[PDB]
Amino acid sequence: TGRGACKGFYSNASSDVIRYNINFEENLRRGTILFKTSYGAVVFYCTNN
Amino acid sequence: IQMTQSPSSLSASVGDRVTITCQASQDITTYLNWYQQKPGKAPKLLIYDASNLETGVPSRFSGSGSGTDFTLTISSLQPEDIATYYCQQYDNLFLTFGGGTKVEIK
Amino acid sequence: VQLVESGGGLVQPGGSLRLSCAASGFTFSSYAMSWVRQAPGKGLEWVSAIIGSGSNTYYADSVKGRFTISRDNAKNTLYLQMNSLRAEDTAVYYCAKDTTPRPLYSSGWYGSFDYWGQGTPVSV
Ligand SMILES: *[C@@H]1O[C@H](CO)[C@@H](O[C@@H]2O[C@H](CO)[C@@H](O[C@@H]3O[C@H](CO)[C@@H](O)[C@H](O)[C@@H]3O)[C@H](O)[C@H]2NC(C)=O)[C@H](O)[C@H]1NC(C)=O
Ligand SMILES: *[C@@H]1O[C@H](CO)[C@@H](O)[C@H](O)[C@H]1NC(C)=O
Ligand SMILES: *[C@@H]1O[C@H](CO)[C@@H](O)[C@H](O)[C@H]1NC(C)=O
Repeated sequence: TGRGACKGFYSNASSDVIRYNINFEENLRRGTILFKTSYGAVVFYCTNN
Repeated sequence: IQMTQSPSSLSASVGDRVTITCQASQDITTYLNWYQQKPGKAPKLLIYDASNLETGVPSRFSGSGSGTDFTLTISSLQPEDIATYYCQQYDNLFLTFGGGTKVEIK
Repeated sequence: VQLVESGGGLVQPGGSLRLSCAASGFTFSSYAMSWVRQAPGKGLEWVSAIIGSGSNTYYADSVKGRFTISRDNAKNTLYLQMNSLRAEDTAVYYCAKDTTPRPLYSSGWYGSFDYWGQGTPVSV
């Protein structure tokens, strides 16, 4: 729930893996990634400083 | 093994540091827990083993006690608090749900 | 984690009914289970409990000899059987579920519960 408009066949089943496809040689040096847990909040980030 | 719970009912303004107590007529020593029961809906554990809350509960709830005397308080009251606090020990497999306490808005 | 029941409504006094409950979305075999009922305007009287394996089965004395609770772990369900019903059994049932993961080959202390059903109203 929250997924963009699925095109083609789709199902409401509970998935187990989420996949992100990224451009040619592109890098996420410029952002963060946010998770949720039953025991709080988690975030992933990367820096040299 | 029989329970008493107080205050039996209470109406308070939205924001008060409400306090509630349980009794067990025996030295339970830690084995007591509280639940939040929505009238017309399902209950939900708040704190267990007296002092330690469930992972899906904000730290606005708290409580402790050892022996026969126990307590469960909230640091502040919020508009969704119109429900019923219950407690129940698990020292004896023959168990006893508590006396129940209600909270109302003002 | 999802809990629903079956077989609610109205029953004649002193009859019999096959009350049911079903669970899904968690490790069922390792957790204990219980029956509790919210009779109108009073407490959550404890009907019964069953330990993970199923050998240990417990009742209160308003519950002893009148009802038969049973687990079927292979299709994730909680059966219940009614006999010699009174007017005082008018209540609503949530089949509650234990939080402590005991192994299938063990037995012991239940008592802490984290999830309940939807609530099946039964009047008699
Ligand atoms: C995925 O399924 C879960 C249930 O397994 C859905 O959980 C719901 O998530 C929302 C937040 O996304 C919860 O927050 C809010 O709760 C109040 C409760 O009264 C509700 O009125 C609000 O509309 C809002 O939903 C909600 O408690 C929680 N449970 C239910 C029953 O809705 C979840 O929304 C599903 N969707 C996604 C995108 O994960
Ligand atoms: C998913 O569930 C929603 C519920 O409203 C429904 O509209 C939709 O058709 C369902 N899709 C599938 C593939 O089950
Ligand atoms: C970190 O990386 C940036 C380029 O992304 C560089 O200019 C900077 O000097 C590096 N070191 C620190 C301490 O920021």
